Amino acid sequence: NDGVSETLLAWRHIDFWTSEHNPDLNATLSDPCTQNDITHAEEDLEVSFPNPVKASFKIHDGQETSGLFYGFQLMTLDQVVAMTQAWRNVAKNLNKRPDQKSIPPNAVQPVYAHPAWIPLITDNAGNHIGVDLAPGPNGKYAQIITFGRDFDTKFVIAENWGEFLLSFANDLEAGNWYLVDGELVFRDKKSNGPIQDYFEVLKRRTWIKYQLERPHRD
Amino acid sequence: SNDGVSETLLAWRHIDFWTSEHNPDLNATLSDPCTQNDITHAEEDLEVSFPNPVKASFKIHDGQEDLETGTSGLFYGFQLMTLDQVVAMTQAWRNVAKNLIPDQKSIPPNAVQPVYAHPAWIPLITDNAGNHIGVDLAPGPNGKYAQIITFGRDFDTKFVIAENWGEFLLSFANDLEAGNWYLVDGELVFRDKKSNGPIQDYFEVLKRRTWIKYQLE
Repeated sequence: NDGVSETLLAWRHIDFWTSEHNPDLNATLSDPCTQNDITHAEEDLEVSFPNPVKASFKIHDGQETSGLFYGFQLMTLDQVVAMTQAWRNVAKNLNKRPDQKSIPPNAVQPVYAHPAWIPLITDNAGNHIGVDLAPGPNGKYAQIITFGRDFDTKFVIAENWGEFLLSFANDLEAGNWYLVDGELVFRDKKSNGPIQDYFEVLKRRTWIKYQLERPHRD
Repeated sequence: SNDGVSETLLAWRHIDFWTSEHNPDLNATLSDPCTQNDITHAEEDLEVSFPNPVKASFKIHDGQEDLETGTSGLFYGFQLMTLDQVVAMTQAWRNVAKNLIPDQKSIPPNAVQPVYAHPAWIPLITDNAGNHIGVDLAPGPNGKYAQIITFGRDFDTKFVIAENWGEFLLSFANDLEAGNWYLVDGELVFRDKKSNGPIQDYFEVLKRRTWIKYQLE
């Protein structure tokens, strides 16, 4: 019940999909990490990666570069370590010295940077999707969040990495894509909709899901 | 390796020896160890992984209790909680957090989440009045995982009082060894010996020490 199953299922689809519809993108999916690579990374960052994340890394060590997630790049373990230390530097500088918010409220710490936010995806422009290993009081450990330069408001986009990868997989399978050989971008197929930034899609989905759930209290 | 396990083992030696010499009645309240099963069961209940030094401490004493008044707590009146009490109280605070009180703050700033209650604040000590010392498994951006904090009903401002449970237990041990106490075998209370200090609430001592340490660190 950690999301490992989803991680594996998701990668099957994503692997098969890219090979069929975008071999060029498939070609960028790296070989697995070894357990040593992971132990080394865990020791460097003084952190324990969630099971589904470890699972994902043992399938592909990121990408080697048009990014897989509708333009956003799956980070290599080395990139994860480098960027995590980058964010850790930011958090220290901030210690000494734009309202930070969270959807759902109190799910994610209301801060610009946290040492326990491990980035796994990048827009190569300062923004990330990653795992939250230090949730707010109404958050969940190893929930998947957006954070970064332009993420003054953070979003919980999935309960775990597995469910994130799967919802991406389901978008591919549902035909919610346009090619621009080309660059992969999101469009909602059922609505006959325009091209949209995938972060905007994830944000709207989080926002909607939050709202449909508010009624329930118990 | 650098988690405070050493310090936990060392501390409990000085604390076991001290109580036996200066307050056998208090020594008598220190429970037998937990088994690994007790701990695994607790970890499974709370869906949480206890830090190493905490596990170590539990495998020396499962808190304190006595049938015979109420329990005179080890930490200058504050009671070391049994694993059962830890599980029960953690679930109690988890209920509070779900149901959710002035501005919540942290010393050092941003070391502790600025909230009244968090599911990952595991209480280990109680004043039996709503307040705790415990482990923070979800620190703020300038905090440290498994740092030791004050929280509870009267702790709108939270304090990081140690880097880990080991260092906490040891600094308590050092207070005992420095003669910073007074018996009222009666009830154990804090006083600073080296200066001829008054009787003080131990929470007030820890708060002042944290505040001072924060300044010119």
